[PDB]
Amino acid sequence: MRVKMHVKKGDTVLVASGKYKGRVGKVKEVLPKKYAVIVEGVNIVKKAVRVSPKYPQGGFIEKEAPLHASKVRPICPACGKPTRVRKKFLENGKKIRVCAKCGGALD
Amino acid sequence: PKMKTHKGAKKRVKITASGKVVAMKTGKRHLNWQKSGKEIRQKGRKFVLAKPEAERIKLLLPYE
Amino acid sequence: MKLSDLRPNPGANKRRKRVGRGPGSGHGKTATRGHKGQKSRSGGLKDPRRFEGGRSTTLMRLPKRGMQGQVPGEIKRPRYQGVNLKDLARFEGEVTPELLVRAGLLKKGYRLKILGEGEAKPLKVVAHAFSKSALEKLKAAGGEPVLLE
Amino acid sequence: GLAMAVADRAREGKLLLVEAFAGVNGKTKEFLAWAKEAGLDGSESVLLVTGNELVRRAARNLPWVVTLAPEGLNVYDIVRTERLVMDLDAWEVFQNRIG
RNA sequence: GGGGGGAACCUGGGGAACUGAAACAUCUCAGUACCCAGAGGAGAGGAAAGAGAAAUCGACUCCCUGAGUAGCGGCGAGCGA
RNA sequence: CUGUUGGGAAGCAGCGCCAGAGAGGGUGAAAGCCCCGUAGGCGAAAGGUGGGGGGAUAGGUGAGGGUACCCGAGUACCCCGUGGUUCGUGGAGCCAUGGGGGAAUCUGGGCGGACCACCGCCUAAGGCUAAGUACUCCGGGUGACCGAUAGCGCACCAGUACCGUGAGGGAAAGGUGAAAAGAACCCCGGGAGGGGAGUGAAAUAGAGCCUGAAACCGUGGGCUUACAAGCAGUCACGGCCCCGCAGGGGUUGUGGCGUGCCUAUUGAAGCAUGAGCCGGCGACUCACGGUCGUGGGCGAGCUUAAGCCGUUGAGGCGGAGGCGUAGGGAAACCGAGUCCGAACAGGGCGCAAGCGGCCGCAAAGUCCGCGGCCGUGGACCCGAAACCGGGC
RNA sequence: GCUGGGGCUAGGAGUGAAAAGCUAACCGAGCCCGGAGAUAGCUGGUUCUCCCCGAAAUGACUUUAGGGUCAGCCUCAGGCG
RNA sequence: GGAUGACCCCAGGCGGUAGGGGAGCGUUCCCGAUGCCGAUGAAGGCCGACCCGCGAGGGCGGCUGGAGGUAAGGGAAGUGC
RNA sequence: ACCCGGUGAAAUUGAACUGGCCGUGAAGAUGCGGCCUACCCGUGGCAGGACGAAAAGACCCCGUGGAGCUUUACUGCAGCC
Ligand SMILES: [Mg+2]
Ligand SMILES: [Mg+2]
Ligand SMILES: [Mg+2]
Ligand SMILES: [Mg+2]
Ligand SMILES: [Mg+2]
Ligand SMILES: [Mg+2]
Ligand SMILES: [Mg+2]
Ligand SMILES: [Mg+2]
Ligand SMILES: [Mg+2]
Ligand SMILES: [Mg+2]
Ligand SMILES: [Mg+2]
Ligand SMILES: [Mg+2]
Ligand SMILES: [Mg+2]
Ligand SMILES: [Mg+2]
Ligand SMILES: [Mg+2]
Ligand SMILES: [Mg+2]
Ligand SMILES: [Mg+2]
Ligand SMILES: [Mg+2]
Ligand SMILES: [Mg+2]
Ligand SMILES: [Mg+2]
Ligand SMILES: [Mg+2]
Ligand SMILES: [Mg+2]
Ligand SMILES: [Mg+2]
Ligand SMILES: [Mg+2]
Ligand SMILES: [Mg+2]
Ligand SMILES: [Mg+2]
Ligand SMILES: [Mg+2]
Ligand SMILES: [Mg+2]
Ligand SMILES: [Mg+2]
Ligand SMILES: [Mg+2]
Ligand SMILES: [Mg+2]
Ligand SMILES: [Mg+2]
Ligand SMILES: [Mg+2]
Ligand SMILES: [Mg+2]
Ligand SMILES: [Mg+2]
Ligand SMILES: [Mg+2]
Ligand SMILES: [Mg+2]
Ligand SMILES: [Mg+2]
Ligand SMILES: [Mg+2]
Ligand SMILES: [Mg+2]
Ligand SMILES: [Mg+2]
Ligand SMILES: [Mg+2]
Ligand SMILES: [Mg+2]
Ligand SMILES: [Mg+2]
Ligand SMILES: [Mg+2]
Ligand SMILES: [Mg+2]
Ligand SMILES: [Mg+2]
Ligand SMILES: [Mg+2]
Ligand SMILES: [Mg+2]
Ligand SMILES: [Mg+2]
Ligand SMILES: [Mg+2]
Ligand SMILES: [Mg+2]
Ligand SMILES: [Mg+2]
Ligand SMILES: [Mg+2]
Ligand SMILES: [Mg+2]
Ligand SMILES: [Mg+2]
Ligand SMILES: [Mg+2]
Ligand SMILES: [Mg+2]
Ligand SMILES: [Mg+2]
Ligand SMILES: [Mg+2]
Ligand SMILES: [Mg+2]
Ligand SMILES: [Mg+2]
Ligand SMILES: [Mg+2]
Ligand SMILES: [Mg+2]
Ligand SMILES: [Mg+2]
Ligand SMILES: [Mg+2]
Ligand SMILES: [Mg+2]
Ligand SMILES: [Mg+2]
Ligand SMILES: [Mg+2]
Ligand SMILES: [Mg+2]
Ligand SMILES: [Mg+2]
Ligand SMILES: [Mg+2]
Ligand SMILES: [Mg+2]
Ligand SMILES: [Mg+2]
Ligand SMILES: [Mg+2]
Ligand SMILES: [Mg+2]
Ligand SMILES: [Mg+2]
Ligand SMILES: [Mg+2]
Ligand SMILES: [Mg+2]
Ligand SMILES: [Mg+2]
Ligand SMILES: [Mg+2]
Ligand SMILES: [Mg+2]
Ligand SMILES: [Mg+2]
Ligand SMILES: [Mg+2]
Ligand SMILES: [Mg+2]
Ligand SMILES: [Mg+2]
Ligand SMILES: [Mg+2]
Ligand SMILES: [Mg+2]
Ligand SMILES: [Mg+2]
Ligand SMILES: [Mg+2]
Ligand SMILES: [Mg+2]
Ligand SMILES: [Mg+2]
Ligand SMILES: [Mg+2]
Ligand SMILES: [Mg+2]
Ligand SMILES: [Mg+2]
Ligand SMILES: [Mg+2]
Ligand SMILES: [Mg+2]
Ligand SMILES: [Mg+2]
Ligand SMILES: [Mg+2]
Ligand SMILES: [Mg+2]
Ligand SMILES: [Mg+2]
Ligand SMILES: [Mg+2]
Ligand SMILES: [Mg+2]
Ligand SMILES: [Mg+2]
Ligand SMILES: [Mg+2]
Ligand SMILES: [Mg+2]
Ligand SMILES: [Mg+2]
Ligand SMILES: [Mg+2]
Ligand SMILES: [Mg+2]
Ligand SMILES: [Mg+2]
Ligand SMILES: [Mg+2]
Ligand SMILES: [Mg+2]
Ligand SMILES: [Mg+2]
Ligand SMILES: [Mg+2]
Ligand SMILES: [Mg+2]
Ligand SMILES: [Mg+2]
Ligand SMILES: [Mg+2]
Ligand SMILES: [Mg+2]
Ligand SMILES: [Mg+2]
Ligand SMILES: [Mg+2]
Ligand SMILES: [Mg+2]
Ligand SMILES: [Mg+2]
Ligand SMILES: [Mg+2]
Ligand SMILES: [Mg+2]
Ligand SMILES: [Mg+2]
Ligand SMILES: [Mg+2]
Ligand SMILES: [Mg+2]
Ligand SMILES: [Mg+2]
Ligand SMILES: [Mg+2]
Ligand SMILES: [Mg+2]
Ligand SMILES: [Mg+2]
Ligand SMILES: [Mg+2]
Ligand SMILES: [Mg+2]
Ligand SMILES: [Mg+2]
Ligand SMILES: [Mg+2]
Ligand SMILES: [Mg+2]
Ligand SMILES: [Mg+2]
Ligand SMILES: [Mg+2]
Ligand SMILES: [Mg+2]
Ligand SMILES: [Mg+2]
Ligand SMILES: [Mg+2]
Ligand SMILES: [Mg+2]
Ligand SMILES: [Mg+2]
Ligand SMILES: [Mg+2]
Ligand SMILES: [Mg+2]
Ligand SMILES: [Mg+2]
Ligand SMILES: [Mg+2]
Ligand SMILES: [Mg+2]
Ligand SMILES: [Mg+2]
Ligand SMILES: [Mg+2]
Ligand SMILES: [Mg+2]
Ligand SMILES: [Mg+2]
Ligand SMILES: [Mg+2]
Ligand SMILES: [Mg+2]
Ligand SMILES: [Mg+2]
Ligand SMILES: [Mg+2]
Ligand SMILES: [Mg+2]
Ligand SMILES: [Mg+2]
Ligand SMILES: [Mg+2]
Ligand SMILES: [Mg+2]
Ligand SMILES: [Mg+2]
Ligand SMILES: [Mg+2]
Ligand SMILES: [Mg+2]
Ligand SMILES: [Mg+2]
Ligand SMILES: [Mg+2]
Ligand SMILES: [Zn+2]
Repeated sequence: MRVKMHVKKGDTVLVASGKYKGRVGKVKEVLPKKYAVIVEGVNIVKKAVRVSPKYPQGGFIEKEAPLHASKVRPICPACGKPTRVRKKFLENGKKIRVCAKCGGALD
Repeated sequence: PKMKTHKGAKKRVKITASGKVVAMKTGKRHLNWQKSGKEIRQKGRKFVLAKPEAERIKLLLPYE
Repeated sequence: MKLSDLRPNPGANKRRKRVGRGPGSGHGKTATRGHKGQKSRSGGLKDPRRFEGGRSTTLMRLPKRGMQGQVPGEIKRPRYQGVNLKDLARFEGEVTPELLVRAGLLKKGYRLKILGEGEAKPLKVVAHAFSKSALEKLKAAGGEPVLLE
Repeated sequence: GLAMAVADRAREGKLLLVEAFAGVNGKTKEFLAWAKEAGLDGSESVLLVTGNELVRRAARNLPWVVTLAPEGLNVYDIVRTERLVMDLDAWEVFQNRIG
């Protein structure tokens, strides 16, 4: 029952390591069965394709390769830092994701 | 498992105080009539076994 | 005195004889069994303590002495035990059976009997019987024997 | 064994009997700071004995600390470490032993 | 209510031989292997017509010791409370 | 968190913080503080369990006298045939029962190893009974357990392919990379394949994909070889070749010497065994018990077993019991003696036990560790022809 | 007489115009799985290095004789000298 | 000798199958390890005419390899073809 | 069968740089001694040698190994009385 993630499409996040340590963008997809994500314009690689309708008289293309989940951190839309989430119960008391730094929401 | 004592041995032999083995002299169970009084009587005395055979007998009585 | 100082005394852990391991080692090939015959074979050799070639064994030519007893059990009866005088020097006062047992002197469940090799210290002792000549050295050395039951 | 082990650690000066642990109610950094005033900054390993879940709890998690209760004093653990910091009832259980 | 199944484990009714005895037949292997019945989460046993010498213990089961003792045995090989 | 090296930090560096959490595992390499977790706590509407606590019900509970109504039948019991027991016909009881004979109802009856007496112990021929015990299909935890010829037969779509009419037998076969970025397009080619190009840190990581040994096949190079006789090497000298600057390495012309390895045997180069070659599996062990030796602990003593407690890689308890302190004798029995004997002859088997001035020192003995052996098990490893059982 | 289709008899057992023939390509006792790692006084085979000593193929007894027990001979630790 | 195997002087022994005794090398695993080496390159593989050891070996260097390895001292074995 | 093109096995194999005589040798030598002879490599043919291959001799002995058979061998059992 569910690979416990730590990220939602489309949290704005920070590639915390690798070729793109430092990039920041929106998680476009999550693939929990593989445990990796794809963030806007991160892990870009050239793929060769063929002369078919769709890519007609084609050549190469560019693709956004996924990235190992753990290797990416969520940015707080208040305190603005890279961070980690702790889980707060309200009075309701519903669960929320709240920046471990400031303490305010992350949606 | 535990070794078993050789019951045949424990019925024929004795371990002495100082390690010797001891048995009954053979040769007066029967056919006695003609045997000398000197023979008949000397076959009373227990005798000590010669060590190599005594020592072998010993290993057969682990618990004594 | 730490962990890499912990270390067995000189030869209190010998290495083990390892037959079957090449020439130089000393016992390879035959691995010390020499050549062929029953005694080489994986199995023995029958019991060297009695087998004598098929001969009548040196044990079983010997006769049998006295009562072997027979079904059902052994007769159960009053078993004794010898404790001397030279032994009771390690006490002063009265001496009893159960006491003597605890001393590591008497095998329990045997009826103590006192037999005198040695010198009788002025004591009161309590035995299930006394060797006639323990009675002697003990009485006349100022003591009191209690034949108990 | 148990005699000799301690006996060696003392003989080296690296033993130390303590009466009770000041500022420490089961909370690492406390102990950590207590130990500071104690004469051990953990540049040497510590075998630490007391029946006091509170003390040995703050005193767990540290590299240089081997925790123990006092009925569980054992000679591997003594030699295993560098510095024994026992304690007084710990000391009497250990003394109730060698008798 | 039964019927069939289920890795071993258990009880019951039957039940070997090679092997050991340096041959072999009583003896051994062994009431073992295995067939069959049955029961169950266990099974069997179980409130003395017991034990056996203490004028004593006090259902059964299982563990350690008793003890390789008492004994059994072509008094052999071995078997064994 | 930052910097730095690197394809890539988690490395190294600067400065910090958490720890009832520095178990473990991942993340482009080596992370207490990035991810999963870990310590510590929290959680059930439904199903199941519920031996703990709560309740209710079936259920249970006197003394003396008198009477002599009852107290398990083809049963006891006796005999014949067996079985069980340590008990193999033994002095052979006990408990079980196939065949015959066959009771009694407390002044009844069974047992205490033939039987008799006494002195006792117990109430047979109806049935049920938890727990403590066994196992491991399953699920969790942990390994001085294995790492793809190992570990299960099976890491892989294996009880499969395949083999057998059948019962049944029974395999092989894991790994690109961090990421498919899995090579567009171009050229020879029918294709397979390859050559550019393109990706990648790396493409002798290119899918027949980590590493990539050895046998085995080839191309290129140095020495050498067609008048020579050989277990193929060795010693010596010389030539040419390379590395170098009185030194090495390579090769081999001439000379001297020279009968493979293993095994089995009195004796083998042997025309006695085995081996095509390489690689990889392949044989002296384990437990309990003996007997020596040995390193330690204690010493007329030494030592716990099962279990109880404690910890979950903490040890403690437990003296039941075991060997040792006295032997001799079939035994009764006696004891530094005892046995044989009429002997207070004589013999057999025993006892005399270490150094100083209680201590020491050392040990009789015992406990543990280690080593050599022996007994019980398959007991160093492969090997029958056969015997027996259930099945096909 | 030969023959197709449908049937029955099997392991100390079947079937046999008799050969110990045949019973699923080897039958004086089938095949499979099990006892089972049966037993093999027999044959093979037994794996690194270097140091010290160093044999025997005799005697007695042996349902023994190419196997063993005791003695002879080698070796290691203690002791005497 | 000297002083408790430090190392020197001297004399002597040192063929060896069955077999006995000794001293060592290496492989897997454990404590040493929360450690220590390691992408400035682990284990493995391929060279070497160098260094140490009598030897089994162990060092050291170059190429390969691409994520492991693990000391002094001890322990345990599925330990050497 | 032989030559050319196409496809392409096998047992066996210690390694080979594998000649003759007379001797020698575990008693029948390409391999040892002394001579003798002999340029290197093949194709087709022949079977004297390699004590050629194959099958752990099937004959003979040995095994206190097995099995089928036999009877006035032993001891049992069925069956019959
Ligand atoms: Mg969640
Ligand atoms: Mg006797
Ligand atoms: Mg006679
Ligand atoms: Mg007589
Ligand atoms: Mg005993
Ligand atoms: Mg004794
Ligand atoms: Mg060992
Ligand atoms: Mg040795
Ligand atoms: Mg060697
Ligand atoms: Mg040796
Ligand atoms: Mg040798
Ligand atoms: Mg060999
Ligand atoms: Mg030997
Ligand atoms: Mg041997
Ligand atoms: Mg021989
Ligand atoms: Mg022999
Ligand atoms: Mg044998
Ligand atoms: Mg007796
Ligand atoms: Mg810690
Ligand atoms: Mg920890
Ligand atoms: Mg530590
Ligand atoms: Mg049964
Ligand atoms: Mg039968
Ligand atoms: Mg037999
Ligand atoms: Mg026979
Ligand atoms: Mg026979
Ligand atoms: Mg039996
Ligand atoms: Mg059923
Ligand atoms: Mg239960
Ligand atoms: Mg039950
Ligand atoms: Mg009752
Ligand atoms: Mg008799
Ligand atoms: Mg950079
Ligand atoms: Mg960083
Ligand atoms: Mg750092
Ligand atoms: Mg922890
Ligand atoms: Mg690190
Ligand atoms: Mg980590
Ligand atoms: Mg928890
Ligand atoms: Mg009546
Ligand atoms: Mg009867
Ligand atoms: Mg019977
Ligand atoms: Mg009977
Ligand atoms: Mg009989
Ligand atoms: Mg009987
Ligand atoms: Mg009776
Ligand atoms: Mg009857
Ligand atoms: Mg009956
Ligand atoms: Mg009556
Ligand atoms: Mg009865
Ligand atoms: Mg009766
Ligand atoms: Mg009774
Ligand atoms: Mg009686
Ligand atoms: Mg009774
Ligand atoms: Mg009754
Ligand atoms: Mg009843
Ligand atoms: Mg019942
Ligand atoms: Mg029941
Ligand atoms: Mg029960
Ligand atoms: Mg089990
Ligand atoms: Mg591993
Ligand atoms: Mg496999
Ligand atoms: Mg591999
Ligand atoms: Mg397999
Ligand atoms: Mg499986
Ligand atoms: Mg087929
Ligand atoms: Mg089929
Ligand atoms: Mg993939
Ligand atoms: Mg075409
Ligand atoms: Mg192509
Ligand atoms: Mg090309
Ligand atoms: Mg290409
Ligand atoms: Mg490469
Ligand atoms: Mg590669
Ligand atoms: Mg390949
Ligand atoms: Mg890899
Ligand atoms: Mg490769
Ligand atoms: Mg290749
Ligand atoms: Mg060439
Ligand atoms: Mg030339
Ligand atoms: Mg010429
Ligand atoms: Mg020439
Ligand atoms: Mg010549
Ligand atoms: Mg030269
Ligand atoms: Mg030459
Ligand atoms: Mg010469
Ligand atoms: Mg030659
Ligand atoms: Mg060789
Ligand atoms: Mg031979
Ligand atoms: Mg010969
Ligand atoms: Mg021969
Ligand atoms: Mg020989
Ligand atoms: Mg030859
Ligand atoms: Mg031969
Ligand atoms: Mg040959
Ligand atoms: Mg061979
Ligand atoms: Mg072949
Ligand atoms: Mg090999
Ligand atoms: Mg051994
Ligand atoms: Mg084992
Ligand atoms: Mg031993
Ligand atoms: Mg003392
Ligand atoms: Mg004690
Ligand atoms: Mg006696
Ligand atoms: Mg008399
Ligand atoms: Mg006398
Ligand atoms: Mg002492
Ligand atoms: Mg001692
Ligand atoms: Mg021995
Ligand atoms: Mg065997
Ligand atoms: Mg038969
Ligand atoms: Mg059958
Ligand atoms: Mg027909
Ligand atoms: Mg038909
Ligand atoms: Mg018919
Ligand atoms: Mg049939
Ligand atoms: Mg049938
Ligand atoms: Mg059958
Ligand atoms: Mg068939
Ligand atoms: Mg046929
Ligand atoms: Mg048959
Ligand atoms: Mg048969
Ligand atoms: Mg057939
Ligand atoms: Mg069997
Ligand atoms: Mg051999
Ligand atoms: Mg010599
Ligand atoms: Mg005879
Ligand atoms: Mg002979
Ligand atoms: Mg023989
Ligand atoms: Mg001998
Ligand atoms: Mg000797
Ligand atoms: Mg010299
Ligand atoms: Mg010499
Ligand atoms: Mg020598
Ligand atoms: Mg390794
Ligand atoms: Mg560690
Ligand atoms: Mg590590
Ligand atoms: Mg570093
Ligand atoms: Mg790099
Ligand atoms: Mg490199
Ligand atoms: Mg390397
Ligand atoms: Mg790693
Ligand atoms: Mg290591
Ligand atoms: Mg080591
Ligand atoms: Mg092995
Ligand atoms: Mg052609
Ligand atoms: Mg073709
Ligand atoms: Mg030639
Ligand atoms: Mg010629
Ligand atoms: Mg001749
Ligand atoms: Mg001649
Ligand atoms: Mg000739
Ligand atoms: Mg020659
Ligand atoms: Mg010649
Ligand atoms: Mg030709
Ligand atoms: Mg020919
Ligand atoms: Mg043959
Ligand atoms: Mg043959
Ligand atoms: Mg024939
Ligand atoms: Mg024969
Ligand atoms: Mg015979
Ligand atoms: Mg014979
Ligand atoms: Mg036989
Ligand atoms: Mg037959
Ligand atoms: Mg009939
Ligand atoms: Zn924030």
